[PDB]
Amino acid sequence: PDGPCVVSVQETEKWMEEAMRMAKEALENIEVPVGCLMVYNNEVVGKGRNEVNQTKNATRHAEMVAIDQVLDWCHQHGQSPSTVFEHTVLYVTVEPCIMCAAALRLMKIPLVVYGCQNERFGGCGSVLNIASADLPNTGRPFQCIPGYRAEEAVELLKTFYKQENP
Amino acid sequence: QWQALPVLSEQQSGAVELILAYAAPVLDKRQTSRLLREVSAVYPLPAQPHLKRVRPSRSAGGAQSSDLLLCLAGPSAGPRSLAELLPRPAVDPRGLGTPFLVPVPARPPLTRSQFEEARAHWPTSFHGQLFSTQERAAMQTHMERAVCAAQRAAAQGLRAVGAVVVDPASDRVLATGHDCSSVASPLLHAVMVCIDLVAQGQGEDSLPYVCTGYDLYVTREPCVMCAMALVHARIQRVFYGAPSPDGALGTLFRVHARPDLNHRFQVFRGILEDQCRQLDPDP
Ligand SMILES: [Zn+2]
Ligand SMILES: [Zn+2]
Repeated sequence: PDGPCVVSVQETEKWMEEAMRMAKEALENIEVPVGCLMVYNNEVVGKGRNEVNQTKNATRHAEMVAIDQVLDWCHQHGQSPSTVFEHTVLYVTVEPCIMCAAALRLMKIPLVVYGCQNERFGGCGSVLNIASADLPNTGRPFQCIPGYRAEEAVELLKTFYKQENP
Repeated sequence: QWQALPVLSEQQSGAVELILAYAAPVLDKRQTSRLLREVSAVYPLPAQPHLKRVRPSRSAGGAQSSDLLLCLAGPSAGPRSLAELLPRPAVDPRGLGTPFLVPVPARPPLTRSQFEEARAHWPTSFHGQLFSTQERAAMQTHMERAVCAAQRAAAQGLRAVGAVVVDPASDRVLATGHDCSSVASPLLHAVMVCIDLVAQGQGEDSLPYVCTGYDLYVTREPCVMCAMALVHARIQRVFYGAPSPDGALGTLFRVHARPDLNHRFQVFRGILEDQCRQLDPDP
């Protein structure tokens, strides 16, 4: 078993309650309400919410922001990215899209805790299962812990699309 | 001397679809050699080279006639006379009868299972050409530009993968980029770099779907991360040289041709392929 994964998994309630707070942050900022944390050894290493409309760029999903924050946190502390990502647990409101699933594979993340399903674009099962897929040249497959506080997380999407065009 | 071959949906790739065409019977079978010359010159049917142009008939009894494949049918497929369809004196039509409509298969059959299925509506051969020959030079100098960029990358010690983003309205190069993946920054594939270039070059009021309308030329086929990015960004067309082993626009996925994503776009493969075969693959 990974040592920094089991330690990070323990305060899962704590990391989600902040992951949710970040989705409420993105909601009231007219963003798709997804927020995530990346925990390396019971310490937040990158955070991130959806920044799509803000940057006028659509690749800036929450998960892709955080990956950049953790590559920074690697660079300031001069640690190689391989030895940090491979022991990092990602906490995200919503099953990662088909794109972010591929990034996490390439970063060799090992584990993801998500809330509610992702019917529109989900790459963890819903549309394609990129996470467990056999992609020999696209990083390392990773496993998922679905469902954590999904009801709260989905009532955030429902109240984003009946609000985008009534 | 390269061809650009569309990559179509999982479903749409294995079916035989038909289009309406006008044929006409040959009554004077000795004008056949002649009428073939005179007609397939006016209407050469470039989009459809798989279609033998004379269909033999047999009568229960053994009466051998033929019908000549004339031309494609207009959007209002009513009956059309010989004079309407065959201009003179390009075509001395004598020897032909009144023209009828006939379903003929729209695309060259790829498997033998489609071939026997197409043949049943109109004869066809086994074992097309899509663009103008000035647009074929448009894509020429753009793929070249992406190979020129790909090689720059390998020379420095980077994934030999290059990409340009062209606005087809003006054939203006909007972004040139190659893979920039480093140990500190592993997600800078050529395609991801080109998007972030595009996005920073746009005014205050701009949609976040930063690729709408634009073309993309990549040396080899995008990975999953890249391909989906082009979906979220709403690219219009994508031309690549050779496939990639984990490619998401042909090889292991076709994310451009799905109902489930909010967006769908054309993918062509083979542009300047012989060059790109030796470039590196995404990722
Ligand atoms: Zn995503
Ligand atoms: Zn890629």
